[PDB]
Amino acid sequence: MNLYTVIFINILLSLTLILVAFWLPQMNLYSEKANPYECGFDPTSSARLPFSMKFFLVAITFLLFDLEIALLLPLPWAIQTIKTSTMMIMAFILVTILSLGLAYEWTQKGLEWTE
Amino acid sequence: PGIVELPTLEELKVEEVKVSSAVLKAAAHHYGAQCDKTNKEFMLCRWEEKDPRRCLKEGKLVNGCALNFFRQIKSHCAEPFTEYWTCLDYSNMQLFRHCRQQQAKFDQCVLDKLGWVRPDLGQLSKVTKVKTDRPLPENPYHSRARPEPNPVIEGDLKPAKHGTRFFFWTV
Amino acid sequence: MNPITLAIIYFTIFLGPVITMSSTNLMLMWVGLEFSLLAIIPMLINKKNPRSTEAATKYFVTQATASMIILLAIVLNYKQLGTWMFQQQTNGLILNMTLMALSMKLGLAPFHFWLPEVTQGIPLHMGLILLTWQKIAPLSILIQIYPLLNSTIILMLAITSIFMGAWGGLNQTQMRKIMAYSSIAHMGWMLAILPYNPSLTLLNLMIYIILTAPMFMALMLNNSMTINSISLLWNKTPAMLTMISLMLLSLGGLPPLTGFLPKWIIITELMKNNCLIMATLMAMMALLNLFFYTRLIYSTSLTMFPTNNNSKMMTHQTKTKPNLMFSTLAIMSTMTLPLAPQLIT
Amino acid sequence: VKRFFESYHEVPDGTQCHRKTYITTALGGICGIIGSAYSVSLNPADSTLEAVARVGRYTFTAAAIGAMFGLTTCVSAQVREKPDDPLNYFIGGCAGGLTLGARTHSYGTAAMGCVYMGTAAALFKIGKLEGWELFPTPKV
Amino acid sequence: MPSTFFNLTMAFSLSLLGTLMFRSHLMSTLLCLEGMVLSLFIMTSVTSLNSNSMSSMPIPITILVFAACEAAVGLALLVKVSNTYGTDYVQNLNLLQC
Amino acid sequence: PFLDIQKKLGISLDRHFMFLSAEQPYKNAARCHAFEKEWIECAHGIGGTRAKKECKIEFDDFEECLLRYKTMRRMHDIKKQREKLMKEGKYTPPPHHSGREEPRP
Amino acid sequence: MNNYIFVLSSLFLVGCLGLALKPSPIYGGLGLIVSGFVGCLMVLGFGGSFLGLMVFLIYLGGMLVVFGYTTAMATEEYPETWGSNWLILGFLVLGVIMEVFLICVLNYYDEVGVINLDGLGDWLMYEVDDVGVMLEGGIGVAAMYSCATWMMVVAGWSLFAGIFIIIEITRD
Amino acid sequence: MMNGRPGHEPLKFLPDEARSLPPPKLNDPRLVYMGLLGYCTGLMDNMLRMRPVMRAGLHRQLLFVTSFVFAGYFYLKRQNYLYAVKDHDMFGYIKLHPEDFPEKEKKTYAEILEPFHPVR
Repeated sequence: MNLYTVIFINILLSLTLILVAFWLPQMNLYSEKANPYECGFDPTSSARLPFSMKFFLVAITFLLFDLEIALLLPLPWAIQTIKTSTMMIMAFILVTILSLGLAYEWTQKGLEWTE
Repeated sequence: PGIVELPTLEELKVEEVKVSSAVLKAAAHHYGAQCDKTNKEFMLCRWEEKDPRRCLKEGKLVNGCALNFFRQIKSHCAEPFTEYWTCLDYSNMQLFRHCRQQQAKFDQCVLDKLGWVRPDLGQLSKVTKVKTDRPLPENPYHSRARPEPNPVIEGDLKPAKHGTRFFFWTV
Repeated sequence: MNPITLAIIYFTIFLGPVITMSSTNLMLMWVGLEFSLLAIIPMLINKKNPRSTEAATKYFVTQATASMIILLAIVLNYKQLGTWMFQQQTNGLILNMTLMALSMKLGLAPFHFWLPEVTQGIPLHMGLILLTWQKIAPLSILIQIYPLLNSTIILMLAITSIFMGAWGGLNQTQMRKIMAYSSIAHMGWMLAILPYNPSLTLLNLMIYIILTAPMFMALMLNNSMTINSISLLWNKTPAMLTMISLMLLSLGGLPPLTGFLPKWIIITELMKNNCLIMATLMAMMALLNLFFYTRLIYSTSLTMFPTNNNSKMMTHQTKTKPNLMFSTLAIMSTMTLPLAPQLIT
Repeated sequence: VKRFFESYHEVPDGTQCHRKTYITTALGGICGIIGSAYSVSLNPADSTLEAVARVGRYTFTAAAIGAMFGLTTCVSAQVREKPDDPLNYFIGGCAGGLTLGARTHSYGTAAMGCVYMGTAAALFKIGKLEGWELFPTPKV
Repeated sequence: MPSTFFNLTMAFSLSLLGTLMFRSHLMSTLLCLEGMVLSLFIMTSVTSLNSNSMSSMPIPITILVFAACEAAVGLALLVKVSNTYGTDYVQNLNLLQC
Repeated sequence: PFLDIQKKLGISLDRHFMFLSAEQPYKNAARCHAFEKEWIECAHGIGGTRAKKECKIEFDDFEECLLRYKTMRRMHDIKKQREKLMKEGKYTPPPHHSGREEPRP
Repeated sequence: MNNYIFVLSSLFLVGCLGLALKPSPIYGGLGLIVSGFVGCLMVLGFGGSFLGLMVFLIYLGGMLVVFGYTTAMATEEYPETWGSNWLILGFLVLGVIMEVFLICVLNYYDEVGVINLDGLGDWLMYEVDDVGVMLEGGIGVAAMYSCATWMMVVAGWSLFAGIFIIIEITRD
Repeated sequence: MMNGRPGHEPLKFLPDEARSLPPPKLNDPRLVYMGLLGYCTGLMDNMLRMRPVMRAGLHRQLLFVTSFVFAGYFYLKRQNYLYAVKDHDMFGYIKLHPEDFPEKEKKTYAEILEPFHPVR
């Protein structure tokens, strides 16, 4: 209840700040005021156009690695087990497999950016 | 189905220990050393007979043993125990390691009087046998009769009669 | 593909159905299905053409949706019964969703619309791997829950599978599409015999696999993707016309080929369970399947289509392509009808 | 609709002809709705107007086929005093095939539909008379 | 719990309906797949927490792992589709009919 | 399973967490452990059909424990009757159900 | 404090409804993030925090990669939100109305079926160990290291083979 | 249907009860046909590899025939065991439930009246 209360207090504080920031100062807006910024000239094309991504393979690898992190995260409770040999072997296997995948991608130039 | 049979408030009435958790944790090891037999009898009856209504007498005996234990402490070692559970109650976890001088003085008092010895590390946490006259429940799960298995067929494995008997195949 | 990634991908392709068949837990069967799908996608898209990309995309989204429905059925069963197996009293809605999702994974009608398209645009060996290996694990899952399934929905799926497979095979000229509609019809037969006797499902699956493998190998000899391409086979490999004809007739279920045996014993078991109308309709649509097989035979073997001038140079060259396992599978799929009591259990 | 189609068979043929025609029209309309949904999903129209026009045309065609089937079957049963006769269902199925041919504007389609649907309806009447199981539960 | 489980089942049904009813964006289809995954995770997790099945608590994590592998492969296929056509349009992915 | 490699080799890759009454971490019993144990003990060795026919009592008790449909119906009936009696005013709550009571440890 | 879980479930349903309605994938990822946060709150209310925080973190990373991808290649000049189309906004409000109508129908007609408003907030936590250590939800996921090593190895091989698979797909 | 029988060893090819069965005679038409299929496989393999059909690859043809006969013998023994245990289970169930399998008394052709249908 207390955490929910303080989250709501933060929400109310930030909403109050942005509300007073939008309703306190004098408004004077026209077309050139609200045109988008392109260092003084008109934009040649819209910014909603496709914008090429040179680290897409690294992003997919980040998805897989983040799930490897999710697998590795119950370790502070796993170290309390009776059969610590099995836990230690399984954790070693998991981290070694993750490292081998990273090494294979590094060898196959997947970490390098395209073009 | 049938109605559930549970005891009344008069059967559930007992002299409860109006004692805080810090006080209980201060007196924990000596309560586990002195009132061990009644407590182990109650745990044995609870883990044998799963029904809690079959162990009300043992629970009342446990409460009586705890009351006698605390009355003995109040009779003989009131002030060191009082300051000990106060210093325990200050901590949020009631950690034993924060108050060791008060623990030492309370242990000295309950050693020179009453002859009580604090249990060592690993003694209260081991499985102990216990003698009781309460009979072992033969059917604790109130299980019905298990259905009989299929009548397994025995005999020598003779060959198939007239081959496979698959349409016109002779063998 | 370097041998490291070849070993990883092929081992995971192998490991998927193996985990699915060996797994007691529904969740482990599901992750075996996930293994099979994820591992088989890169070999589908391995040629890196637009058709292969489209085929991989369609296969991925279809199998992902069907696997999500499977996972829904598993989670609902775990909610209802607290266990990880459809034991005996799981809900009929859960079982029907399981059947429907597994039929979409298998590729039988009316969930069959992707299978000729996925089979097109991929290389012939990947079509073989798909149409033989990828159906074993869903069939194993269906076989494990055979007494729980709904005969009405299964029979409807089977009869529409055989109908749509017969009509699609009748229309198509592309060899991969023809083999895919053949797969749809045979999967219809297997599903039809599934609730009554899964041993006959396994028998029909094994007969279909040992008939489909050498047909795909014979296609792989010259990369003949078309009726015309397989029609000029007399100039390229004249010694394969008889085995092509015999295997196509066995796929048609003509006696005395061993491919008549699965349809025959499935019809016999359906007659034992009094589904004569379904058996007769399935047999007539199997006759239609045999018709498009016979048209294929007319194109490749009994007549002789005109050849090209460069086929002379192809006859100048020599080939070592047909492997040792081709002839064994062709003979075992052609001349094994007298061993029918041994083939059945 | 299960008890609806079961209430089709609660009365012998040649009786409650209006009820039988209503039930058969409802069944034909349901089948036409399903077929029209499949048609507009696999082969979509150019716009929603012609899509719902195709849906309405298919539904009306199948409903007319079912209505003519039930009406002619019950009428033939009434006029021949033979409720348990597959020839009544053959006549009704041929009438439904003629309705299909009239809707599709093709005499050849009318004849083919007459023969095929009459055979199917005669087989259905034989099955309901002699206890055939279309989707039997596994017994052996 | 039963109202919550019904709402989660309806959420899965809506996400499956979105997956089955395509729009122009394959990325939106993959997002609908991920929504189905999320509904499955929440159903499995609340079932395990309600039944106190700590032995079955690794199952939702396994679901997340394999589903994230599915999403990864879907993103790679979307990369290939965009390299082929310039967009992720399922109307562009149509030339395998003949 | 379709293939019994686990039973042939004697290993248990996934057979030890197939239900609620299976092996649990730190001996934390799941809900309806006793009911599921009774159901499995009944159903073992007689087959699926005989288990469905003859262990219906154990299965129904296990299902009622797991889903608590009849418990919800009973509690809803009690609360609906109580609120109806409150609406017609011929019933008052006791103090220990209305918030002021004598607590016990 | 009784209908808190039901309010969360309704918000999850609305987020999944928007995701099904398929706006531009930026807004789809936003709706999926909100749905993941709501599901994390639902798992938090029903029990252990570890599963909810795990799915929250996983979906934060996932929708981050999805946002990068939809700015890369799955974008358009005028991105489509729920309010840009009258049909999509109409389907949104119609789905909200249908949800309210369905929960009212299940409240009235079906009585105690799946939804009971009087019984709402009574059947959230069924049974809890009142006295007890080692009860939190992360301990089972830790027991995957010991009790389910087969689960551990199939998950690890899935990630490893997935690395090889994505390299081979995007090899080009 | 026979996989759930009592005493069923899992993934066992030839259990010890099969040792009670008489083995195949080793010169019987099923194994002779298996060897014929192996020889035909060798000949077809030679013809597809564009070798002489019969006088080429004698070791290969011998290996084909030998492997076909070997696999056919062991598979035939397994199938004989399966049919034998099927008949054993059937007879045992019939003996266990005799009231569901009554011995019907077939009357002679002097008390039954078959209707006569004249062909004329």
